[PDB]
Amino acid sequence: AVPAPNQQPEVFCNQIFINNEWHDAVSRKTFPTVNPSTGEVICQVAEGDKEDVDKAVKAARAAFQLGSPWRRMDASHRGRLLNRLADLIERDRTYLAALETLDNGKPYVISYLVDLDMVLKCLRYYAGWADKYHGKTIPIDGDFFSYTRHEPVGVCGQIIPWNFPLLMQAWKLGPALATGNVVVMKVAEQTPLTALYVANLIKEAGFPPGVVNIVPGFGPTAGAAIASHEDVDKVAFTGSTEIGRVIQVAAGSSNLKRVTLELGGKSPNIIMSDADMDWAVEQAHFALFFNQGQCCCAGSRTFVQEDIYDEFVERSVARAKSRVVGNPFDSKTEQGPQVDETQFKKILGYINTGKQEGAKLLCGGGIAADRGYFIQPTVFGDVQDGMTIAKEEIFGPVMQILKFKTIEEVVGRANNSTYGLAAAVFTKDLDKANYLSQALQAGTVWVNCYDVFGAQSPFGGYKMSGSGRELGEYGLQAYTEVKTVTVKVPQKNS
Amino acid sequence: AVPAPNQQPEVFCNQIFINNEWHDAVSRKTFPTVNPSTGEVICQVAEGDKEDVDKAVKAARAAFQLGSPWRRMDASHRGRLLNRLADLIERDRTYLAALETLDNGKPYVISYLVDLDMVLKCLRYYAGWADKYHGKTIPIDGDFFSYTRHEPVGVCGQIIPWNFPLLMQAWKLGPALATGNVVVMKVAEQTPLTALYVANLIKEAGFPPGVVNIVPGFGPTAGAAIASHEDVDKVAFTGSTEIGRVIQVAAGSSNLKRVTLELGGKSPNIIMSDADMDWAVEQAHFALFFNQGQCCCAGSRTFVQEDIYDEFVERSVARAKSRVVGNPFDSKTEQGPQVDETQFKKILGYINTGKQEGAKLLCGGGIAADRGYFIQPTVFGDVQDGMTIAKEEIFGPVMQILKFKTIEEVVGRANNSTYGLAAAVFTKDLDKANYLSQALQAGTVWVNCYDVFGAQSPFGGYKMSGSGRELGEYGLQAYTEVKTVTVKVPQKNS
Amino acid sequence: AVPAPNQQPEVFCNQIFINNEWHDAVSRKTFPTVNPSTGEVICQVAEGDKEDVDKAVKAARAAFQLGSPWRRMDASHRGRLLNRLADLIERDRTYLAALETLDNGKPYVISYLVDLDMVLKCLRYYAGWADKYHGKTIPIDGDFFSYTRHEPVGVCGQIIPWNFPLLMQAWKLGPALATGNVVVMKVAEQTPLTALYVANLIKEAGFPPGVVNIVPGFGPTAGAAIASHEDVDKVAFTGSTEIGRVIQVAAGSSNLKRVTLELGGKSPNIIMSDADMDWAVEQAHFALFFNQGQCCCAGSRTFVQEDIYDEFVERSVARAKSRVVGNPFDSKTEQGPQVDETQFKKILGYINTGKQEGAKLLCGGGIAADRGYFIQPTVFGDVQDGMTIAKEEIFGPVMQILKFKTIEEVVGRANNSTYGLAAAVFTKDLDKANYLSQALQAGTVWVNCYDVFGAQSPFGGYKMSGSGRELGEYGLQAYTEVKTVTVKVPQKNS
Amino acid sequence: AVPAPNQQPEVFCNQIFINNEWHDAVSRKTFPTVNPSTGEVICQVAEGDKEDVDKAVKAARAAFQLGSPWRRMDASHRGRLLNRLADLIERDRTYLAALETLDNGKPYVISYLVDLDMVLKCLRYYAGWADKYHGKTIPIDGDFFSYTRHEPVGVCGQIIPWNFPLLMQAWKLGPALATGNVVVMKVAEQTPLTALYVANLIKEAGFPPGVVNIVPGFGPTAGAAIASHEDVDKVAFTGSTEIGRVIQVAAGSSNLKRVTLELGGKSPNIIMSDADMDWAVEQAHFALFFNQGQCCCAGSRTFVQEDIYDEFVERSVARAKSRVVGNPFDSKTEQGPQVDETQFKKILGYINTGKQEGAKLLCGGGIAADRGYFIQPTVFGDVQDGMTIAKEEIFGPVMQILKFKTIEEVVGRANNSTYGLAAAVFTKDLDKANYLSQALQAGTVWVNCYDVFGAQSPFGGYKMSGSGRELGEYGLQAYTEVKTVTVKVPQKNS
Ligand SMILES: NC(=O)c1ccc[n+]([C@@H]2O[C@H](COP(=O)([O-])OP(=O)(O)OC[C@H]3O[C@@H](n4cnc5c(N)ncnc54)[C@H](O)[C@@H]3O)[C@@H](O)[C@H]2O)c1
Ligand SMILES: [Mg+2]
Ligand SMILES: [Mg+2]
Ligand SMILES: [Mg+2]
Ligand SMILES: [Mg+2]
Ligand code: NA
Ligand code: NA
Ligand code: NA
Ligand code: NA
Repeated sequence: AVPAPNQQPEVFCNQIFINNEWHDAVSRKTFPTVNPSTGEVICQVAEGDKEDVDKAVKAARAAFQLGSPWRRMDASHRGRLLNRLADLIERDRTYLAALETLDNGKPYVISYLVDLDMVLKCLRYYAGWADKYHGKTIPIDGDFFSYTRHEPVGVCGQIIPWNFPLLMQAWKLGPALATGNVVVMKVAEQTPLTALYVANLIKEAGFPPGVVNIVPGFGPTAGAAIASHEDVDKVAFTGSTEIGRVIQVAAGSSNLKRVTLELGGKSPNIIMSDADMDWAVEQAHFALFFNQGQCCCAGSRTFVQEDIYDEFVERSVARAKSRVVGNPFDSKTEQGPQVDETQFKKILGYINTGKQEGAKLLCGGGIAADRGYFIQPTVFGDVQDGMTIAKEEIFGPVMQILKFKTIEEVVGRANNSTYGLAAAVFTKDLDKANYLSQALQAGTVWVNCYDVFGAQSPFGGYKMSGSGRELGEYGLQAYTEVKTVTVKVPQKNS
Repeated sequence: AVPAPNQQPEVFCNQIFINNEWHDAVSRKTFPTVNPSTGEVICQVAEGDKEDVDKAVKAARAAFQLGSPWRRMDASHRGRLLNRLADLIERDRTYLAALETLDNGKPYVISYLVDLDMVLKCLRYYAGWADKYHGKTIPIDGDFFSYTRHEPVGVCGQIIPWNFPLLMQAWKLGPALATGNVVVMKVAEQTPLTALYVANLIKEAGFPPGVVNIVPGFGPTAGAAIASHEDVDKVAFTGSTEIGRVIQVAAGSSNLKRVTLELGGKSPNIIMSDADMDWAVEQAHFALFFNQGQCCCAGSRTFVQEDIYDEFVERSVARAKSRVVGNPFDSKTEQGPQVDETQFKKILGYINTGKQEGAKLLCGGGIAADRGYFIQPTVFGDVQDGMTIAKEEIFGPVMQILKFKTIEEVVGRANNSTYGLAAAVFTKDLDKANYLSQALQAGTVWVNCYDVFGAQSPFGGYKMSGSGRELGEYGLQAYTEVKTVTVKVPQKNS
Repeated sequence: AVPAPNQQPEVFCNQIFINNEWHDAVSRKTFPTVNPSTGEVICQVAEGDKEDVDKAVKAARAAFQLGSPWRRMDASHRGRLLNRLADLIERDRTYLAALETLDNGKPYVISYLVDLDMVLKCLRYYAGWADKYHGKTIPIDGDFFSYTRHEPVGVCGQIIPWNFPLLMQAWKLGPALATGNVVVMKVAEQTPLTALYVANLIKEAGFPPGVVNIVPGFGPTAGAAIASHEDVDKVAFTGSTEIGRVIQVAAGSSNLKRVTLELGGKSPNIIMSDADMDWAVEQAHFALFFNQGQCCCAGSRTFVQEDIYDEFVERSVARAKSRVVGNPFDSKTEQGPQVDETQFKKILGYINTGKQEGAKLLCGGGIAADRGYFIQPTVFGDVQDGMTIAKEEIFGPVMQILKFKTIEEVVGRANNSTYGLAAAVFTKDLDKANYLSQALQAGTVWVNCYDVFGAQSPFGGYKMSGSGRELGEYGLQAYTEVKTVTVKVPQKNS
Repeated sequence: AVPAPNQQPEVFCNQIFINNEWHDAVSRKTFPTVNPSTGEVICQVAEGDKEDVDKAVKAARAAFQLGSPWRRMDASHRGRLLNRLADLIERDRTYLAALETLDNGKPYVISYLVDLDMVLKCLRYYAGWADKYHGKTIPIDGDFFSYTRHEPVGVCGQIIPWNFPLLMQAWKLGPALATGNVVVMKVAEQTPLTALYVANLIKEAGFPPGVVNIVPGFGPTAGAAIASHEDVDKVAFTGSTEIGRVIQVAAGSSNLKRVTLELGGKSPNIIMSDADMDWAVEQAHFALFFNQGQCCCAGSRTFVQEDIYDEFVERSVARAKSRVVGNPFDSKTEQGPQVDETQFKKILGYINTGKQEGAKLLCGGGIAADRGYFIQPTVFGDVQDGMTIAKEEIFGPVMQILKFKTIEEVVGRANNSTYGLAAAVFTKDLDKANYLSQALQAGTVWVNCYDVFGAQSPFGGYKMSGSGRELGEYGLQAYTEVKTVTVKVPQKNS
C-alpha cells in the first residue's frame, strides 16, 4: 500500500549547507539537475567549489572543538538525535520518495518501499551504536593501568554517488554521527536534491551548526577539494575505481588523511545444476536489473552450469522481455531511465561492444523510448571471460550469461577479476554452498539470494572493489581514532 | 605412531595437594582406586573430607590476597605458566596416557592420541587468553569516565567426573588460571591418579603455592564441603543432573557462590534419508560407543528416516559386532571396560529394562568377559520415545535406534526431553541442515559429524543438561567478576 | 522544570496482566496497597498465587514457540518496540511520576526528574542493543565451520523490589526484551500500581500477547511459584540477601533454571583527608539519604580520615538537620515517608540498636510525623566495625560515620563485610584513587561521586550482594543462551 | 644478569630470503652494512631490487593459495609456530642481542634486556591471538542467516626502519602470521643483519616456504617495488612522514592495496608543578635520550611549568652531563653511536640550527668521539614553539625544554603540531591527569611514566604521525579482510 505520489514535487533546497544555514556558492554559479525521465531541467543548484569546501571545513572544525556542544554531548543523546532525524525522514517519506524518483529515475514504488525504508533502518541502527562502541581496559605488563579511548576521527569528508542518493547519504551519516564526528559531504551532481532536503531535517532534528555540512557541485572541483584538504582528517568515498585511485593519491599527497573506499564491481552469480530453477531465474534477474542495473554489486556475470544452461537462458530471456519499462511514477513500471545522458551513451556503447565481440544478443539491445534515457532490458548469451562486457562494469540493464562445467572451474573464473565486491551461489547442497562461499574472493557472498543488505551486516570490497567496510559494527572502525592512556599505579594487581 | 606403553605405570602421587605440598587426610584415612580391566586395587589414596577442604580453601584464599605473587603477576606471565604446564604434560605424555588407561579403563591409544592431545590443546589455548580478556571504557552520560575491570572471581571450587580425568581437569584449570583465580579441585574417587600427578607438574611449572589445590575423596564429603563452603566464591561442577541440583542448592544455602553446571544428556543424532550412508553409520557408531559410551553428549537417541532405516540398522549392527573389546593396553582394542562395578551393574540393568519394555535386541546385551567390567556393544532397534532406554542416560555401550518420517516430526521428538546438551544432523541438504540446527534445543549441534570439540568453541547444555559454557571465550565469563569504576571528570568530551 | 502533579492520580490498572489482557486472581482475592504518606488504602489489587503464575508461564511459553510473531520478529523491530514503549512512558511521564510517589512515598520531583528519566534512558539504551549482540564464527581445528547463535534464554521470571518500582521494571524488561525473551514479572506487593499501568503501555506499543506478563501478589506465594516453576528457564531477582538464597535454592530444587541476583549492601564511602570538604559532605549525605535511604548501594558506612573527622561530622549533622521531611507532593520536600509500616518499625529498631551499642546519636533518632511512616534524618558518630548498625543493611535515613587513620587500614575495614555491592572514594590524589578503586571489593567504585548510574555501565554485587550484572552490555549475558553449530566442510581454509 | 657478549658475532645470513632458501640478488649486487661504533664495514648484503621483490611476491602468493599448507593449517597451529619461533629466538638471545648492537649501535645490555625481551613478548602475545579473532553471526532482518568470516588480507608488504631492527620485525610478523597472511618484508639497509638471521629461525620453526620472505635492499628500489606491486594486497610501513606519503601515493597509483602507517613525531612531555621532581627528571631524560634518541615517540618537547622550571633544568642538565657515552658492548655505556653518518650529520645540523635560532645551549652540542657516530647528550633551554628544533623530528640526543604557565596554555601548545604519536603528563592530581589525557591529541598518552609499551596495548599516531594501530587486538584489524556470507533460510527465528 504505497501512498499516491506527487509526480511534480516542489524543490525547497538547492544551495550549499553550512552551519545549518543555506549559502549560494561564493562564485554565485549554479548547475542544472536533470530529470532522466524527460531530459528536462528540474532546477538550478549552487555549484560548490574549493572556496565553499573551505568554509564547510572551517565550520566543521569549529563544531569539533573541545568543549563544543557536539563534543560535550552525551553519547546517548547523539543516538536520540539520529532517531529524531529518522522520525523526520519518515514524516516526509512520501515527499522524499517522489523527489528521489524525480531526480534519479528509479520507480517511485521502489523509492518508497526500498530506498526510504533502508534509509530509516540504517539511521535507526546506528542510533543504537552511539553509546555502545566501547574502548578497552588492558592488562598490560608492569605496574600500570592501561586503557583505550575510542574518540571521533574528526572532520570527515564524505563523497557519494548518484545511484542511491538518500541511502548513500544514510550509510555515511549514520556511523559518522554515531561516533561523534563532523561532516563535509559532497553529493553527486546528478542527484543533489534529496540530500539537500535532508540537511533541512538535520537542522530541525537539533544537530548543532557545523556538525553536518553539504556541498553540492562537481567532482574535480568540490570533490578534489575535500580529498586534498589539509584540515580534513578522514575521507570516505563511494564511486568508480578510477576516482578511488585519485582519492587515495590526494590523501597521500596532502595530510595523510585516513581513507575508505567503496568502488565498483563485476560480481559473479553462480547457479549450480541443483538450484531451484524458478527461484534462481527470478533472483538472477533481480541481481542484475535492480535499480536500472545501477548497482555496485550487480550480478553482472551470471555463471550457469551446462546441464541447466539452455532452460535457464530461455526463462531469463522471457523474464527480461516481460520487464515493464516506463514512467517511474507509474506503479506498473519495473524499470525507469538511466541517471543521465552520459550513462545512457556509455551503456549503449557497451551493448555495441558486446555485439562486436561475438556475444549472442538474445533480447533488447537498443533505446526503449524517444524521450528520457530508457534502455531495453538486454541479455547476452554465450559470454566468454575475455569479452569486454564480461570484464567491465556496464552499470545498466545488460545481462551476461556464461556457461561452466565444474565447481573448481567456476571458482577460478569467478575469482579471475580485479573486482571482488560481491558474489552469489545458488544450490541446495550444503557442501557446495560452504565450499563456494569460502573460496569466492568477495566482500559479500549471498547463498540462494542476492542484494540482501542489512544495517547489521558489513559491506565492502576485496581487491579493487574498495577497502574497509560499511554497515554493521565494522562501519564504526573508520570513524574512530584510538587513543591509549597508560598510567603508572602504585601496585598493579589482577 | 604411538609409543609403547608401560602397562603398569608407577604411582608417585596419591595424597592431598595443598600449597604445593603433599598431605595425608587429617583423618589419616585412605580409599582404594581400582583398575577396571582387572578389578584389582591399584593403590590407596588419601580420603579428603571437610577438614582437608578447609585447609585447601584457606591456602587458596591466602594465595589470592591483594599483593600476593599470584595477584601481582603479569597476565602474560600467567600465560607463560600455562604453556609451561602444557610442555611438562607433553614431556610426560606417554606416562600420563598409560596411567589414565590404568585407572579409567579407556584404550591407551585413545588416551595418548585423543585425551592428552586435547588436554594440551586446551591449556595452550587458554594460555593465549591470559592477557586478552579486556574490560571496557564506557561512554556513560554526564561528566564521568566509566570503565570496567575484569577481575578474578576468587576461590573457585571445581568438582569433576571420571569419564575424562585429565581432560576435565584441563577444561577447569585452563580458564580459571588464565583469569588469575585460585582453585580447590575435587577429582572423582574412581579416577584420582592422573590429576594428582599433574599437581606435581603444576608445582614444577612455577605456580605459586595455593593457586591450585587438589582434594581427592568422595562427593557427599569433600564435594559437598566445597559447594557449601562460606569462603568459596564460585563452584563449577561436571557430573550427573541429580548432583548438579545438590550443588546449586548448596550454593544458595551457603554464601550464594556463583554456579556453572555441566550435566548429563540424551542427545539425538538425526540421520536424514539423503545422508551419506557409510559416513552416517560410522559417525553414529562413534557418536554412541566413544569412550565406552561414557560421554555426556553421547548420541544415545539415533533417529533414522524410515526409507533408510533397515539398511542403516543392518550396517550399525555389523559395526557393533565387529567392535573389538579387550585389554585397553592392546593396540587392537577399541573398547575397554566400564569405569567401575557400580556403572557396570547400572548398564546391565538398563539393558534388561530395554528388553522388558519391548525394544528389539539386535546384538550384544551381556557381559563381555569374566574379569573386569566389560560389556558387549549392544544395539536396540525399534525404540519408542516412551521407553526408559530412550529417556535415561545409560552411559554405556548401549545404542538406541528410532525410526521417523518427517523433519517436523523429528524436531519435536528430539526436543521432547529435559536434556539438551548436544544434537547432530546428517544431511547433504543446505536448508535441512539450517532448519534443524536452528530448531534443535541443544548446546551444540553438529552437522555431518559428531563429538567435534575444539578449545575455541563453547560447550554446555540447555535445559537440565547444565548452565553456563566451557571452552572458547565464553569459558572465561564464569571466572570473571566485573567491577565498574565511574570517575567524576572536569568536563567530558567524546 | 517540573509539571504540577495530580496529587490524587486515578488507578486504571489493578489486576493480573496475561496475554495483553486483565484478569482477576483465580481465587478472586485482592490485597490493599497503602499510601505511605497517609497510611490509607489507595485501592485493592488482584492477589496472584501459584495458579495465576501457571497461566502466565503458559502464555509466555506459547508466545515463545518457534514460528511465533515474537520469535520471527526482526531483532531491529524489537528495538523499534522498545523505543515505542519508551515514547508512551514519556507521554504519560507526569501521571506515572505522581502515581509512583503515591504508592512508594518518594518525592514527586525526584520521581519525575530522576526515576522516570532513568526509566526512559534504560529502555532506549536497550532498544539499541536488540540487533547488535552478535554471536561468533570460530576458527576451530579441522575441516569444520564453527559458529555460535545467541538465542534467547526463554521464559524469564523477574521478581522485583519496591524501592524503585518503575526503574526496577525497566532494568528487567529492557535486556530481556532486547534479546527476544518472554517475561513473567512479579512486582512488589507494596508498590504494584505503576508497573501494572506500564503493562497497558506495553500492549499499546504493539508487543505480542504473552511476551510480558505481570502477576501482582506476595512473595512466598507468587514469587516462590515463579522460582520453583518447572517451565521457567531463567530467574532474575532483586531484593534481600535472605530471599536471594531462597530463590537460588528453589532454582536448584526445581529445573536448574539460570539465576542472577541483585541483593543488599553495606557500601563504604571513604573520605580521604585531601578530599574537597564541601563536595564530600554533600555527596556523603546524598550517598546515604537518597530515596529515604532505601537504596541497595546506600553509603551506609562513611569512613572519614581522622584529621578531617570533626569538621566532616559537624557539617554532616547540620546538613541532616536541614533536610526537609514532609508531603512528597510538596516541591520543598527532600524526604518522604518509608515505604510501609514494616520498614518503618525495622528502622526504628535499628536506631534503638545503635543507641544501645554505644554509637553516638548526633541528630534525629525518632518519628518525624504522627501520620504516615516518616523518620527523622538520623546520624550516628564514632561507629565501630563490630556494631550492628555498621554490619546490617538498615535501609532507612540512618547515617553511620566511622573514623580511620591510614589508607591500608580503611581498605581492610571496608572489605571486611559479607556485602560488596558498591564503594566510593573521595580524594584529589591520582595514586590514592587508583590504589583504592583496585583494592575495594565492590561491584561499583565511584570516585569523587556517588550513585552515578548509567544505562551503559554494569551494576551488580560481589560476595553476598548478588551475582551477575545488570545494565550495559553485560546485562545481556544472563538473557542469552549460547548455541554452537559445528559443520563439516569439504576443506577448511583461513 | 646479562651474559657476556661476543663483541664480534659472526654473520651467517646476508642474502635474500625467498621460499625458505637464500638467494643472491638477480643483479648479483651487494651493499655494505656498517658498524656505527667504528665506521667499519661488517659485511656485504645482497642488494634486492624490483626483480627480487617479484620473486618474493610470487612465492608469497603461491604459499597463500587456497588448499596450501599455510591456508589449511589450523589457526591454533599458527600459534604453535609463533611460540616455536619465540623459543628459538630465546635460545639465540645472547647472539642476536650482540648482533643487534653491532649493526645498530645501541648498548648490548639494552639489546638483551629490552629489545629481545620485547620481541619475545610480542611474538608470544600474538601467538595467542591466532585462534581467537572471531568473526560474527549477525541478526539481520528477514529470513536469512548472516555471518562474517575474518579472512587473511593476503600478501602483506612490510617495510621497516633501523631504530629497532628485531622489534620492528616482531611488531610486523606477529599480527600478520597470527591471522594467516603471507609476508614480503623489506628491512632497513642500515640494519639488515638481525632480521635475516631470524628468517633462518622462521625456517627452523616449521613455517611453510613463501609464508615469510625477506628482501634486504634500498628504499626507492626494493621498498617502492613492494608499495607499487600489482599483486601485494596490503602494505604496512614504519618510517618518516616523507616516505609515508610516497607509500600511500604508490598504493593509490597501483592496485589500491590497503595501507597503515607508523610515522615520526614531536611528542610533548608535560611536567606540572605538582609532579614528583626526581621521577619527572629521570623520566624526561629517558623520554628523550632512549635509544640514542632514535625513538619515534621520543619526548622531544619537554614542557615544564614555570614554578619548577629552573630546578627541573638544573637537574636535567646534570643528568645529561653524567650520561655515559661509549662502546655499546661496555656494560657502563648508556648511549652508543647514531645509526649511520647520514643521521650523524643531520643531528649536528639540527644542533647548529638550535644555536642559530636563539635556543640556550646548556650542555653538549658536538661530537663525542673521533671514531664512530657519537654525539654528546645535548640540552636546549628556553625553547620557543616557533623554533625548528621545536617542530622537526631530530632523532638524536638533543633535548628541548620549554616553559609554560597554565594547563589550558600547554594543551594548545602541545596540540599545535602536525604530529601526534604520543604525549605524557606528570602530575599527582587526578583531575589534571584526566583533563590532559583527554585533551591531548596523541595516539598514546602516558601518565607519570613514558615509553611504556605493551604487546597488549595499541600504538599508532594521530594526524601525520600515521594511521591505523599496531600491537594489542587492534593490531589484527589491518591484517584481516572481512567477508559477509548471507544465506536464505526457510524461516528465521531468534
Ligand atoms: N537488594 C535490594 O536492592 C533490595 C531491595 C529491596 C530491599 N532490600 C532489602 O530487603 C529487606 C526487606 O524488604 P523486602 O521485604 O521488600 O524484600 P523481599 O526480598 O522480601 O522482597 C523483594 C521481592 O521479592 C519477593 N519475595 C518475597 N519472598 C519471596 C519468596 N519467598 N520467593 C520469591 N519472591 C519473594 C517480594 O514479593 C518482592 O517482590 C529491605 O529492608 C532491604 O534490607 C534489598
Ligand atoms: Mg567520474
Ligand atoms: Mg553420584
Ligand atoms: Mg521479605
Ligand atoms: Mg630515507
Ligand atoms: Na538528475
Ligand atoms: Na579406577
Ligand atoms: Na505502598
Ligand atoms: Na649498520
